[PDB]
Amino acid sequence: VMAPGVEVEISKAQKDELILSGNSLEAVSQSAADIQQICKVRNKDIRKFLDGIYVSEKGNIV
Amino acid sequence: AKSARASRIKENHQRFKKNIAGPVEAARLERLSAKLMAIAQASGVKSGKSIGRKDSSIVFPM
Amino acid sequence: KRGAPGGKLKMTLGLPVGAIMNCADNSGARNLYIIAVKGAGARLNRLPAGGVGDMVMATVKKGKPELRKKVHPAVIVRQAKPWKRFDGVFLYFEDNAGVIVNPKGEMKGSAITGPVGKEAAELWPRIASNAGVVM
Amino acid sequence: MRIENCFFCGRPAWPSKGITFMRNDGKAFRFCRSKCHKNFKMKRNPRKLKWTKAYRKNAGKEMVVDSTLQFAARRNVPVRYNRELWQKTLKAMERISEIRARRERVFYKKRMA
Amino acid sequence: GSLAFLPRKRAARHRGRVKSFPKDDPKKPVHLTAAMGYKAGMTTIVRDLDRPGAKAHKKEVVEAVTIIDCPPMVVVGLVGYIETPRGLRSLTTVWAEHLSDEVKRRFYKNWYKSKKKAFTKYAKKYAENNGASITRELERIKKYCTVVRVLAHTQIRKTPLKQKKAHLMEIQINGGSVADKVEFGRSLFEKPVTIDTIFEKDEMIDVIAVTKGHGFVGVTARWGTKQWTVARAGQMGYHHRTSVNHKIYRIGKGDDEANASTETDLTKKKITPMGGFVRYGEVNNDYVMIKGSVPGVKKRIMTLRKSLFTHTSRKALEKVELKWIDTSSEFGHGAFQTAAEKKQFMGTLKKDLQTS
Amino acid sequence: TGWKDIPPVPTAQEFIDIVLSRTQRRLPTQIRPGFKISRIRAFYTRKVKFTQETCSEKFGAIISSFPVLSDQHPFHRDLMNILYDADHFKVALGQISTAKNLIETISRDYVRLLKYAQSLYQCKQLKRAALGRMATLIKRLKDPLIYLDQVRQHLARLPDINPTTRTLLVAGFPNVGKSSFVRSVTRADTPVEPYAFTTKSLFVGHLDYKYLRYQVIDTPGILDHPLEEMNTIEMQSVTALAHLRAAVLYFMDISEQCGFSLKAQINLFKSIKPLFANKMVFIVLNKMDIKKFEELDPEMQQEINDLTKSGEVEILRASCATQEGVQEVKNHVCERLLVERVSQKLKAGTHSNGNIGTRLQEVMARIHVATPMDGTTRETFIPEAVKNLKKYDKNDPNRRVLARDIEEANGGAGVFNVDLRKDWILENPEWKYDKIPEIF
Amino acid sequence: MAVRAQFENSNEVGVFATLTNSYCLVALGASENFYSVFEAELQDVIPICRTTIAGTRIIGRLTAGNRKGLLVPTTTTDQELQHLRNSLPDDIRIQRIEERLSALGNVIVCNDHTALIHPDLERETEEIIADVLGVEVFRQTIADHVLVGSYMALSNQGGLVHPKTSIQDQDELSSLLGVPLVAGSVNRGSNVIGGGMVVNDWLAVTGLDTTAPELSVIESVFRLGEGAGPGAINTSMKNTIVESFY
RNA sequence: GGAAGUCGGAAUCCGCUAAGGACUGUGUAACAACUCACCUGCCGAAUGUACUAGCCCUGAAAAUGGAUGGCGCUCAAGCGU
RNA sequence: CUGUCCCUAUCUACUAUCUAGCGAAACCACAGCCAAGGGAACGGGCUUGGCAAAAUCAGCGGGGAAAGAA
RNA sequence: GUCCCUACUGAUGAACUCGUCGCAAUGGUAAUUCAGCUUAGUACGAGAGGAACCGCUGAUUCAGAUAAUUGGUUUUUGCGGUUGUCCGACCGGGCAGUGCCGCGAAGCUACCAUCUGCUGGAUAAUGGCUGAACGCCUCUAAGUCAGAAUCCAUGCCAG
Ligand SMILES: Nc1nc2c(ncn2[C@@H]2O[C@H](COP(=O)(O)OP(=O)(O)OP(=O)(O)O)[C@@H](O)[C@H]2O)c(=O)[nH]1
Ligand SMILES: [Zn+2]
Repeated sequence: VMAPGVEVEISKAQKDELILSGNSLEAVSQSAADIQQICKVRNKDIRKFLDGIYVSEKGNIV
Repeated sequence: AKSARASRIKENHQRFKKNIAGPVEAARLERLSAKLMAIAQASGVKSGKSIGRKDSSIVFPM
Repeated sequence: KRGAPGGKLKMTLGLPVGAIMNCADNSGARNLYIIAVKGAGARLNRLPAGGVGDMVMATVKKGKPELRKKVHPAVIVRQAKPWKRFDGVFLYFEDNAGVIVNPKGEMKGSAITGPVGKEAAELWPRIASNAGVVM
Repeated sequence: MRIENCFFCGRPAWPSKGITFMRNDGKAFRFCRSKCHKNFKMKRNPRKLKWTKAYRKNAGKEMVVDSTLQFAARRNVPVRYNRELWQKTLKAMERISEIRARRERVFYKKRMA
Repeated sequence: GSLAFLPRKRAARHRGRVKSFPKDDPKKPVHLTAAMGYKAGMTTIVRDLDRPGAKAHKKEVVEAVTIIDCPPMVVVGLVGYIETPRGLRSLTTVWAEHLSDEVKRRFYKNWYKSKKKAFTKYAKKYAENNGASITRELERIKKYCTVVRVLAHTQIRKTPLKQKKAHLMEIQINGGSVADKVEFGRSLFEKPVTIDTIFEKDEMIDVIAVTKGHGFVGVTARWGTKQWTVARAGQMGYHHRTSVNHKIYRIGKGDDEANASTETDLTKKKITPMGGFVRYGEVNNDYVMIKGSVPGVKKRIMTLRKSLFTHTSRKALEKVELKWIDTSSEFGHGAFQTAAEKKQFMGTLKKDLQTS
Repeated sequence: TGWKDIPPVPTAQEFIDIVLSRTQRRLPTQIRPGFKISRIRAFYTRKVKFTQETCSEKFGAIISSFPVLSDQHPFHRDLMNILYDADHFKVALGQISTAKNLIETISRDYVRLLKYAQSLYQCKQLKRAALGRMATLIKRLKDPLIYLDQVRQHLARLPDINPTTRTLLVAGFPNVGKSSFVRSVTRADTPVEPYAFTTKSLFVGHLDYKYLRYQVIDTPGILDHPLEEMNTIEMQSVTALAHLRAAVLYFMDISEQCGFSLKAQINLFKSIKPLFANKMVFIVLNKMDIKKFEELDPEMQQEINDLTKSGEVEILRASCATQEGVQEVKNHVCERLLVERVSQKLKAGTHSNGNIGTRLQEVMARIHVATPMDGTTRETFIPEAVKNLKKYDKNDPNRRVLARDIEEANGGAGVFNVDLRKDWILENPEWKYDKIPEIF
Repeated sequence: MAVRAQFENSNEVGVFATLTNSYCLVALGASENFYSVFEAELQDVIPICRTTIAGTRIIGRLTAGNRKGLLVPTTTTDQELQHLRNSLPDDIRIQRIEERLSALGNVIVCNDHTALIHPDLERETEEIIADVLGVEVFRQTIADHVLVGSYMALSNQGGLVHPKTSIQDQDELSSLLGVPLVAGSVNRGSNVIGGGMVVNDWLAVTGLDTTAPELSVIESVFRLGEGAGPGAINTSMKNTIVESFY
């Protein structure tokens, strides 16, 4: 569940990627960190199992 | 093994309580309440609407 | 992998540690001496015991010299101590008997003399195959 | 579920009522109570003990030949479910029960003539 | 032994108290929480299990159930509570017309010699147009109270015991606004409530009772042995207990005349065993037949309440398909369900011939 | 089966820290000067011992986990010898062993001195001395621990090559197509790149042919050099070429693609034929798709024919890019291996005395088919739905719902309620789902 | 068609399965993976019954039958027998027998023309089997093992017998039956063919540990997978088997 | 075998200069590529290296619940004058 | 079979709540709730804290007993 | 060669008119581990091998109850058999500190029998968001997210 005021979009710009936009920087970044932390691997090999949902680009909407 | 007080165990218990037992007990209470309601329906001062005074301590005796 | 059967229901335990038991197969051994059981919960001063369908670790007392050299796993097939099956029927056998089984769960003999406990037949597929009477 | 009959005495051995014993020969002995269990373990003869259906039928205290008694049998070739068949079976059960009771009254009176 | 149930003092009151009602939220409909009953004994059932994942699936399993006779329960009062920094406080109570002789016996100790003068001025307080006062108490409950309970008493007159004194308790109303629940209680004054309206079938509930007393018992049986944490000799038994998670399997209507009948055995018989419940008698009223054992002696008062929390097991969602109910005599090693069965089995007797 | 079960070999500092933490934490460390002298002696003696048994257990585990080169198949023996400098390996193990002996001697001597100690200060100094002398020993055994850790990792990563199994050993010169053929034939990941020494170790894959499991071993690549002067990696191939009963597949490239002359390949073969003493030898000419065999000078054609007219070495043709004959090469070489192996098994079984061996009797029994003397067949009723039925395929769109998919959609594994009356064939189908009366 | 499966995690499929040319019996437990594979291989061509005998999941080792009948022990309860009848059509007759040897699947092997039983059954049991199955019933032993129902499989197209039977013994059973007979192993060298296989005239289900050579043996023996599968392949193409099971 | 500054051994020069090491790290089978040192442009005014002296933390601790005397105290009700 | 152990059986001996009546002795500075501190391996009264409610019955497994030192 | 006070465990209790129905300060506190099905012969792996979260079901230990059933116990001295002896015989009984033997209800017991054992917040190691110190940088300084069978409570026992 996200912080209030953040928009989430599965864009048809690149495949298998997500956009998290908003007005409050703390809320945007904390939501991104929460999703990144919830999708994490357990009791496996980090060097071998590369799968996850990871932040790629940070910037401004306009 | 995971204890009965584990956070993960509590989370799974919460999902189970919210998704299945919730609706089941809701319908059960609906039926029971319907039956119980059926069997049950089977001047201000001189009227009581104005609630007045009926008939150790907290303050120091002055 | 420990030869502990899975899903076994609670049953009265009648063959403790230090037990003399008969051998029901054609493996050539005559009696077994249960000295240990598998999957037990170690509590103080209690001698562990096993019911039918439970793996125990036993030594042969009399029988074939070749078998009288090593300690062997074995699952007990008949229990004289009464126990109740979930259909509420209490029952017990005439004696206490078992069969020598390898750790994987395969018997050394080819035929079991006498009847076979229903719990043991359910738990071990090989016994259900080499069983003559199942009750 | 089936209303079993006690091996030693013949009273109905209902479920959860009693103990059964498995001989090495491969056939099971179902007893309805501890009395019967202990009597068989002491190896007394049910045909001789006088509180058993075996003794009653051997000394001729109960009827053994009656069409009412050949209606009852364990069935070894099963049949298909049929609602009217089962209902008519229930009604036949009632009729045969009352006929058996009334013929039993007559048998008792003819004996104690 | 256990360091939780350690003040091994005897229960101060023979009835037992709920000590916790389920948390109230107005979203649910208006309902009562608990009820009483009297233990009769236990019988044997076989159930066609439908439990996916167990080897007893789609099979018949013999199971032990307990009988609690629950005659209709008369509602006679309404208690309104307020919430304070020191806890919950009983703001005020409102009784009803014509309290019965059994609840008045509960109020008195030497009932035979007393002048039976309980609630006479309260009956006058109703009948003499002080309905204004009673309504002002009701509006005080509506306006100031947050927890509302119902005073309810059982019917020993119907229950087959030598006693004649009833058992009052406060049963909390849940699921609604304070005004709605006050209206519910006021409308429920002087009408019996039925156990099938309080609970229903297949609902896992909680049973509160006083477990049997054994007097001064040594450590061997008191603690199961071979500072306050050391096993000591003293009172064992007669202890207030609240046992949780007991599935109610059947509610028998008492007047059905076929209470023990299932869909598979078309035998018209009641729950009462052949010869009656040992040391209790006959269950001639509505009865609750519950899985497993229950704290308490036969004919002891019971408290049946709902679970404090939503369930987490498939065991509570399960439906129960009974097959037959044991009716044989508990007085010994019985084998006959009905006197007709016994007569048909044993034939006619010397007494039958001499009488006829 | 393998050598991956070697426990980690600590460095000297890690070993010292482990042993001293262990004797610090698993054992009491509070004594007072006002205690009995016997108690003080016992306390410090127990400390020194516990340290000694901890060190002995660790060193013994190290010494006994690693394989002993004496008892391996000489394939593995020579592979380890060339890949680990068995001399250095054995001297490192010997240093570990002599350190174990030194530690146990120190413990014994200092326990005796502690027995004859007379004060708490003396006991403390004797304990400190003993535990520090053992530490100095470890700091001396810094380097062998590092070498053993490295070799432990390399052995744990080595593949499993079974010395005695039906094997296709592919060898040849750098850049002939060995790795390409290996990936085209089996599913083992062997790198294919255009540079010289891509494959620098031994790779192994597996095959199925006539329901038998075959091994395939890709070797690095040998270079025109008298065995004595070759490289280590090159000798990895030669050890493989020497100590494995197999079909050798020597890859020649008709085209000059690799960078070595056809005369150079012919030379190498004649040089390593003594390695291919009695193994089943197949030369495969690849790269036909760039230079077919017929497009050559008859002089080289005739040299190849002269090599063919010798022993039972066989010339085959393939192309590891168009996959024209890879399956044919598979079939031919594996079939020849199978027939040779069954032949030698039959000969080994056939004793000179004439008595058929027990295993041979058993295999003849498993081969024999028993048939009725009259030769009459028996009539069977196969329903025509079998012949007009469609095979189940798990990827098809319009499949049938199927019970497993039903339970998965309608719940899980311990959730779905199976309806046992759905398959009941009655007279009136509404009579289904009826509580059958049972007792009266 | 020969396929590979396991009940829950057990490779002994003959313990939990029973195939004839007119019906299939499948044990009841947990998931419907066993039922799913059996129905996918028998796509409503013949009825399949999810049953239990004696409150037990060893229906394969407790039951025996052919295309013309089904046979159950006396320990079978009436509800289970009623389930069997309502699940199977009227063209199959089902009988319960009061025999001491309750392991019917272990003591009686059956093809839809003949039969072979433990020498220690009763005469009354002999004629009632001969009547209910409508087959010629004989009294022999295999590999000197008294449990033919356990240590052998058979069909109207073939038979797999204990791997350690003598040549003359194999010839004797071949003369007795009339079906081509080969000795082979199941489930990676297991001796319990009856428990490790269940084989009908057009389908076989073995355990997942059954090796490819012995699966090929099975197919060639019972003419599965259409193709040829004569057993003549076993005689001619012998290199595979002599290599694999030496 | 391959080793182009960076798997290894030794020296480590010259020009161009603003400055650039026969190279501090990342990387390739080798390269390539990136990066550091150093240098120039923008910015604009104080920085940064080592010690010393106060106070504070750690600088080692077991086993019935307890002790600046207790409460409690934080621009003190602690510390120095 | 035993120079082994345990259980069952028998015998021997000591084993016993309340009421009526009868009715001692041992022993006794005064007492008796805990924790820390009380330099002299010393606390029971002192300091300062915990606390702390009449009168009784039963059970009892803890304290009110110990060194003297080469 | 030296039966009493007190603690703990329970049980009564005058004063507040008796009684009923409640609140909860404080004090204790509880659950534990293993295995099987599905995930799945899937992920991964040259091969051999081979998991995990969600869902489901049992078992071990511990704890609190209970007498449907089963087993044990017998002064039910309830019924029957039988030894010695006696009441003249039969019947009916007595004595042998419960003569002995069999069955034996009621009651009491036995993981020898059966039932039940529950949910929120705050944290440690640690992983982070924004962002100074220190124009780079930084989980920390201000602010703040998550997170162990841990802590504190509810559920539970005493009042
Ligand atoms: N045209 C053609 N090229 C081939 C064929 N087989 C291999 N190659 C070439 O071989 C090159 C790669 O070398 P590898 O196949 O790995 O040869 P190798 O014997 O394993 O030796 P390494 O190259 O060191 O691994 C590719 O670039 C191909 O062009 C073939 O059949 N036809
Ligand atoms: Zn009976």
